[PDB]
Amino acid sequence: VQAEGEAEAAKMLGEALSKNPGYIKLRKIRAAQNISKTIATSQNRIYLTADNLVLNLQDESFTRGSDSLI
Amino acid sequence: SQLITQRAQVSLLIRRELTERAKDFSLILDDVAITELSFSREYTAAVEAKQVAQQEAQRAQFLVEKAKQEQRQKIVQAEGEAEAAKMLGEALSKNPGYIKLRKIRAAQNISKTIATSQNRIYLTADNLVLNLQDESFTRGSDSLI
Amino acid sequence: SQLITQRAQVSLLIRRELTERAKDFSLILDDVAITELSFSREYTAAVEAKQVAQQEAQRAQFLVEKAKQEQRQKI
Amino acid sequence: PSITTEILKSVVARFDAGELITQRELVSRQVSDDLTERAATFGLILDDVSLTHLTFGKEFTEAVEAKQVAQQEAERARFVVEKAEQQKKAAIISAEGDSKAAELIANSLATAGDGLIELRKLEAAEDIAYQLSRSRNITYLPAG
Amino acid sequence: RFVVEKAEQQKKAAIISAEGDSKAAELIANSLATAGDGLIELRKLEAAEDIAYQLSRSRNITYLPAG
Repeated sequence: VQAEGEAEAAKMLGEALSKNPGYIKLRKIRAAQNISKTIATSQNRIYLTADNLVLNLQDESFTRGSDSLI
Repeated sequence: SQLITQRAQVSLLIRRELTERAKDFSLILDDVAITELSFSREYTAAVEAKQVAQQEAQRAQFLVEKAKQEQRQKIVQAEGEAEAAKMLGEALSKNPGYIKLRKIRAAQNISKTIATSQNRIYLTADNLVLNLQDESFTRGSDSLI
Repeated sequence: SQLITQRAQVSLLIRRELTERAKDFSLILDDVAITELSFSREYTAAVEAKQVAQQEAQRAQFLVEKAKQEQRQKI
Repeated sequence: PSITTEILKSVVARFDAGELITQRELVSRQVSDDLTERAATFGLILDDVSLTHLTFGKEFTEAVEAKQVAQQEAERARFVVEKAEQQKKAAIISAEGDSKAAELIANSLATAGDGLIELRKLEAAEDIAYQLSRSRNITYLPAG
Repeated sequence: RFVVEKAEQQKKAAIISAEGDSKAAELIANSLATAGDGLIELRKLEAAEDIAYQLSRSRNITYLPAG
C-alpha cells in the first residue's frame, strides 16, 4: 500500500520536476526554515557554522550566489 | 477469546461437569457463574494496544481531510512563488547585482538580530578588516578593474 | 458538534424517552435541561486552536497592506 | 452477586466499544432478557435493567480523543489555507517591489560596475562591527 | 490489520499531498525555466535572516567559524 502511494506520487512529481527542479531548491529553503523553528525550542546542543549569518562580506564566496545567476 | 465471548457456554459446561461430580457426594448445584475472567498484564496491554491501533486507523481518515487543505496550501504558495520568480528573474538576468546588495543588507539585519541573541557566536576577525598587510586587502578593489 | 448545536433537540429526545420510561414508575417529567455539555482538555484546545487559526487568517489580511508599504520602501 | 455479574459480562462480550456505546439500548435489552430468564428460576423479577455507566481504558480514551483532535485539526487546515492565500498576495506584492528594485539596480550596474557594492561592503563592515560591539556573547577569532 | 488500515488512509493522504507538491513543482518549473533562479537566491537571503531570528532566543545554539 505504501509503495502504491509512493509510485503514484513519483509519477506526477517527477513529470513536474523534469523541466526544472527549482521547486526542490525552494522546498529545501522552506525545510531549513521549518527545521530552524523545530530547533529553536529543542533540547539538543547545536553548533552551527557562522557562515549561516553571512557576516563575512569580504569572503571570496560572497558573490557565489549572484555569480551563479549569470 | 473463546473464554470471553462464550462465557455462558463455558459456565454451562462447568455446571454440567460439576453437577455430575457433585451427585456422587449427594450435592445439588443451583447455579454456576463465572464472576471474574481476566488475563495477564502483558496480554491486557496487547489487547489495549490493538484497539488503540484501531482508533489510530480511524484517526488517519482525518489526515486525508487535512491533506486536501495542505494540497491547496502548497498550490497557493507555489502560485505566489511562480509569479515572483517570473518578475524577478527578468530583472536579475541583466545584472544580479541587486542580490549582492540585498545580501549586504541581510548581513546588517542579521547583525542586529544577533546583537541581542542568546546564542554564543564565534566570528572570524576578518570581519573587522584590520589586517591591512594581508594579501587579500586589495581583492575587492582588484575585482573592479 | 451536533450535541452543542442541537442541544434543544437532544434535550427533547432525552425528555421523550425519559417520559416513556418514567411513566412505568408513576413519575411525571416537567422539564429536562442539559445544563452542562463540555469536552476533554485536548478537544477544547484543538477547537480553540482552530479559531485562533481563523483569527490568524484574518490577521494575514493586514500583512498585505504592510507588504504594499514594504514594496514602496524597496523601490 | 453471581447471575447479574455473569449475565452482564456475557452480554458485553457480544459487542465492541462502538456497539457498546452507540447501541446501549440493545445491550441493555439483551442483558434484561438474560437476567430476567435467569432470575425467574430463583423467584425474582426485574422491574428495570439499566446500563448506567460505560467507559473504557485510559489508552483507548486517549486514542479516541486524539482522533477527534485530528478532526478539529483538519478543520483548522482550512483557515491555514486562507492565511496562505493572504500570504500569497503579500508575497506577490513584496516580490514586485523586489523585482522593481532589481531592475533599477541592474540598469545602473550594467554600465556603472560594482564599485557601489564594494563601498557598501566596507560601510556594512563598519556598521556590523558597531552592532555587535555591545554583545558579550560574540567572540572574534583569526582566520584559520 | 489496523496498522494496514492506517496505511491505506496514509496512502490516500500521501497521494493528495503529492498531487499538491506536483502542481507546485509544475508551476515553479514553468516560471523558472524562463525566469532563472534569482528568486532562489533572494529566498536564500530572506531565509538566512529569518533563521537567524528563529534561533536567536536559544542558549543551546552556538555559531562557530568555518573550519
